[PDB]
Amino acid sequence: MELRAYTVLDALQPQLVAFLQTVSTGFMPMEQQASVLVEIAPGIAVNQLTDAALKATRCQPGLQIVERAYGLIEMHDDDQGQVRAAGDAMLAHLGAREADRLAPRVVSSQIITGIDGHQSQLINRMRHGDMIQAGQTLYILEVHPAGYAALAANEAEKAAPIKLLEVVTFGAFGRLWLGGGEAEIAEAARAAEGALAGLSGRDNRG
Amino acid sequence: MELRAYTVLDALQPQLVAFLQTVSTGFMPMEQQASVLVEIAPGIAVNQLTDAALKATRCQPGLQIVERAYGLIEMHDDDQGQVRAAGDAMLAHLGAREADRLAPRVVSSQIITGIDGHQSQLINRMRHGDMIQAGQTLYILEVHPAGYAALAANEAEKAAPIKLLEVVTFGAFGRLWLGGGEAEIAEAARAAEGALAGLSGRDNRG
Amino acid sequence: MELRAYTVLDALQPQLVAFLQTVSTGFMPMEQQASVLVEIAPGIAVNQLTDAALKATRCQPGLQIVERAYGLIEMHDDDQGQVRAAGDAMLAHLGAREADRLAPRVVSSQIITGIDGHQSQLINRMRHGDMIQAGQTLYILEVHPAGYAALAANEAEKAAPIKLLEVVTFGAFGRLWLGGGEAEIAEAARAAEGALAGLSGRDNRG
Amino acid sequence: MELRAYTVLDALQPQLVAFLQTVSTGFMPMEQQASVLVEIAPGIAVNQLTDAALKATRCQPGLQIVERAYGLIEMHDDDQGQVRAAGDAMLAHLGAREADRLAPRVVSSQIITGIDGHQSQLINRMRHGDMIQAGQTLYILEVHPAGYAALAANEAEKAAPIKLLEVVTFGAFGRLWLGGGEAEIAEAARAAEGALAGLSGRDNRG
Amino acid sequence: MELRAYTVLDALQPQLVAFLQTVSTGFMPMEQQASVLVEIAPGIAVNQLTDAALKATRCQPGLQIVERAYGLIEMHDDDQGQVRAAGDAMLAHLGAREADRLAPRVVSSQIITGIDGHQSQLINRMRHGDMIQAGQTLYILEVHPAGYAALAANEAEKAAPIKLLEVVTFGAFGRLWLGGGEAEIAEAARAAEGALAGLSGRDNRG
Amino acid sequence: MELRAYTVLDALQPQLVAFLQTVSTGFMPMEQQASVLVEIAPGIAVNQLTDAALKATRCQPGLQIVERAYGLIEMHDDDQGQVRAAGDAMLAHLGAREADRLAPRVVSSQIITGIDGHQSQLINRMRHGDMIQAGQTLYILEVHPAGYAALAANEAEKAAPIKLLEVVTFGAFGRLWLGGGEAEIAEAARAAEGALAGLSGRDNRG
Repeated sequence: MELRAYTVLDALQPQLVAFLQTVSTGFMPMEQQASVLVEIAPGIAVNQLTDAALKATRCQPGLQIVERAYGLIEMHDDDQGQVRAAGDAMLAHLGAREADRLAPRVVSSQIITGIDGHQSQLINRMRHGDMIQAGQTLYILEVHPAGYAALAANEAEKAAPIKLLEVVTFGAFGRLWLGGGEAEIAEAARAAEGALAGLSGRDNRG
Repeated sequence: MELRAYTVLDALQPQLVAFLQTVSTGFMPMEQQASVLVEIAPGIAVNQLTDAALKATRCQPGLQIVERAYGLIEMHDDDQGQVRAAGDAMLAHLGAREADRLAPRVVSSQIITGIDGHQSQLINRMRHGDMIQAGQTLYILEVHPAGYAALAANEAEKAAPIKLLEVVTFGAFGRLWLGGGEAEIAEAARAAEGALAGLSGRDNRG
Repeated sequence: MELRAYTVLDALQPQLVAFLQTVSTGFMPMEQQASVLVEIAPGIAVNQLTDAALKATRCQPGLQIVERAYGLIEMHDDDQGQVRAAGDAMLAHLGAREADRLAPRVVSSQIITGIDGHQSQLINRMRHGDMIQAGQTLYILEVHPAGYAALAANEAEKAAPIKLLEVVTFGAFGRLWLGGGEAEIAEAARAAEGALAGLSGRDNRG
Repeated sequence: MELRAYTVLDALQPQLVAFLQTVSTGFMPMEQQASVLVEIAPGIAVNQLTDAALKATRCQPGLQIVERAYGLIEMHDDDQGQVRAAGDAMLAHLGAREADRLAPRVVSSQIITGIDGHQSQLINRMRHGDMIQAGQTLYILEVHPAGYAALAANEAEKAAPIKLLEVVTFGAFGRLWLGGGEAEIAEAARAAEGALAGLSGRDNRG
Repeated sequence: MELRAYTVLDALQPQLVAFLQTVSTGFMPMEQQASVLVEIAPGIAVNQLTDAALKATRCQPGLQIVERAYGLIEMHDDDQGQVRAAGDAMLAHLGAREADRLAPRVVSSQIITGIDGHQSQLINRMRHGDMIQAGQTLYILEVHPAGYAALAANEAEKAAPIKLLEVVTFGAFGRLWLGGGEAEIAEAARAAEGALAGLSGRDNRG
Repeated sequence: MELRAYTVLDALQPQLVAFLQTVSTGFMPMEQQASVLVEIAPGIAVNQLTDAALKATRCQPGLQIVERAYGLIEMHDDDQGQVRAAGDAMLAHLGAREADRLAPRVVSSQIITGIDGHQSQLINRMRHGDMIQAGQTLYILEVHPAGYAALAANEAEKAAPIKLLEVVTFGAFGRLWLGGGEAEIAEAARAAEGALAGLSGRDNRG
């Protein structure tokens, strides 16, 4: 098993919670809960980590995804101590440490101001979070590995009042779409990429 | 055969446009366009109305729904005069005047303040518009016939800064879910209900 | 309890077979097979009919639908005699004769020539059969009860080279959409309507 | 306005829990939790009941369904007393006592032994619970109103080792499909029907 | 950003239009409009191209896809001058020229005559375009990169009267399924592969 | 064309049949039929194999999948002689022999005893076969190439009374989830991996 991504979110922000409540297949997170996300290869082996975390802690799983190649587990609890114990149990099962994850790589990042009404339509049709209106500012981010998109979303939301349009935290690449005012989006993007730049991990230049 | 609902929306507001862009099966509406919605029985006969409107005007259809019993067509254009011409062409084909529609009946209307986070989750999972967060105020409206829900949504959005969560404008009953601050929701609800109460039509008692 | 619709189709035509192969949940029909369709209330009791037919004949079920109120079973075989035997076994279990079905009621029937390209789009998005192009002729039919729509489709296809766009043979109402040239559609519509008008049954007024 | 169905399930059995975990849109139930289900008209007004229950108790909602006409809410908790308190809060908001519900009506009930492999296929394609194999015994039940189907499922599972194939507890009618051995299904069916026949309520004739 | 595919379609043919009207998520194309398709890596960055094209021209976007790795944008207009200006704006944003695209590679190509009725069933179940019947001829094509499948479909349709069954113009590989008569399919395949062979671009031998 | 996987299943076991009846897009298999599965690259070329098998034998196709990169065909018949003739026809078309397939590789394999109720929920939500309950034992297997998962499932089911929860026999990797008692799962896993270890084929160490 290879550790691809590992992140602890100290407190889930309300828009990310509402988004996860929309798309998650397990037990629903609630506002301000702590969360840990672990992405590994091979995919189906993530079930071993879920079992390790559940037998060790009272965390509940919100997301478990076995996709084309990779596997992702998200677990949450009111108490950060429980979420960190769950992460510890999963890392122990892997024989790994936190820094054995891949360092996040920003593949693509752009702020698009004054979006055309035809492009807001395309985003609205695709997204599962909030809607966007013509003339607002759009932030798009693509990251590798995918598991770091949730951290980027949560840190964006902490930093400025923006709208979470879509976050995809599994796949070959992770993706984030935000909408809002120009100044607010610039601050949110600053915070999201700053959070990713500060993480330890294996070289991942692609 | 029967005209159930007829409404002209003078200018589509941005959240209702974003919602319609998400759920519509035809040609996408844009902000501030005019729109006309016509609901009839029997369902498949709405195709006759669509043909009449398209041959007479430049309007484009956003929604055509043939559901269990009823049929709904929505047409839009930049020009209110084109939209009223489309509506008039459809009324003419049906053999009706606007006042032969059913008068809207408010089946249920309620404001729920300070929603619990578990109910926020339920709404987020169901809706196709914006998301709602714990502690916000929810407005819920059920109307008969269903085709009046869009007018209610548009007039609510004009009146106050609220979030459009979900609007269902076809079926046995039409339904509207809005979210936001308490004072804003109270104003939006007054505007929605006032719009429905001012419409002429045939007596439509439960 | 009630026999709503009963039809034996002597030979399934190729476009109707291709459509049924697209939407059916059971065992796929093939070209020129015979078929029997039975619609009853209450819905779940159609399972009793299916069991009776399967224990008595070699027929295979293509469709079994238990919808809001009603239940539909379609069975097919290379041999018309097996299919009539299956239908007879189902009628016997129900306690009925063929003529205890509801006589078909044409709710609406219309030919629309020279369809606008915007209406072609609406039909293409909705349908599960062939596509339609701008300027072609559309036939739309609504029948009650719904289970007679398949007979209408099959007889239409026998009579003229048309395109089967959509046929809905369960629900509160049955619906048929055909496309093609004007003369061809006129002949297909005559054949569909004539097939329904020739069927015995209980008076079924609106 | 109307109370249609009201049931308290003292302890959710493991197959019904696994089924609800598959289809529910809210917070997942767990084995042996208590549950209360309330079905009303009009549909959207179920949101008022959900709010009343959440503000009064610790119960969590598993299902909230606003369908064509009706609304259903299911709430659960480890403690039967919390669940009865939630039900009482909802009855109070509605203005009702438990006995103002509609008495359950068995629309259809049948055991089909030795199912044909073609019918096993049809059931497997439709269901969301366990699978059924050729030659097993099938129990089918249709009840009115729909909200009583869950009680029937839970009591069936308590009484005998059977397989829960499908339970539909909202709509115009509620439906239950069970599979297993002949003697086991006979005992489960007796328990389901006995549970429904023992409930007080308003006369509910067809 | 890497330019993978670039194609200008001078006039969209009616079956391809009907297909795109079925599957597209944006603004619907119409018969005989011009279209430009651009496929790039990384996926989410296609939003930058969409914005560039929309701010420069009056083209409307029919398809915007962000898939596992790649991104695709399609834009159309009545006037080829607008579509070519949109392509120019997108290429300018990329710092690229048309010949910086990958040359198309035919991965697999086959004509299958007299298809068996069991194989026409499989195709009918999968496809989103027209249906196929037993005994007709099938053309299957797989191309790399995927973005060239639309050009192949449009040129096929120009060349001979065939049926467009399915075209997949994004992914790791693009795919095309056509049905019809043997002579017509042979001509359509000739035209489709001839169009791909004539395009400039980077060596792409795989 | 490259032969990736080739397996003949002498007799399909009842749970695998019920699963295939749930997910298959072609002609439904029945209990104890023989089956052959062939996986190749490139994807769309699997249509050539389907045509070869159908023109040579009376087998019927249950599954035909053209996924991101690969193609899979499954064909079945009551008589193993017909299924082996179909496999022979497909291998002859490829110019291949059975041992030209990739040898199966077990990527990941684990037995998880006493599963937590939160993890049984996650499995129940994901799966298409039988349900799993809290405290049961889970077997998870990931294999490469994907086409060998069906053989593993069938051999597991022969070996011990277990529950087939999910089997994914196409993709980059094949996956199998089983549930049941600890001793039964250990025997089923033994049989599944033993079957894969005994197959000839090209070196496939990954």
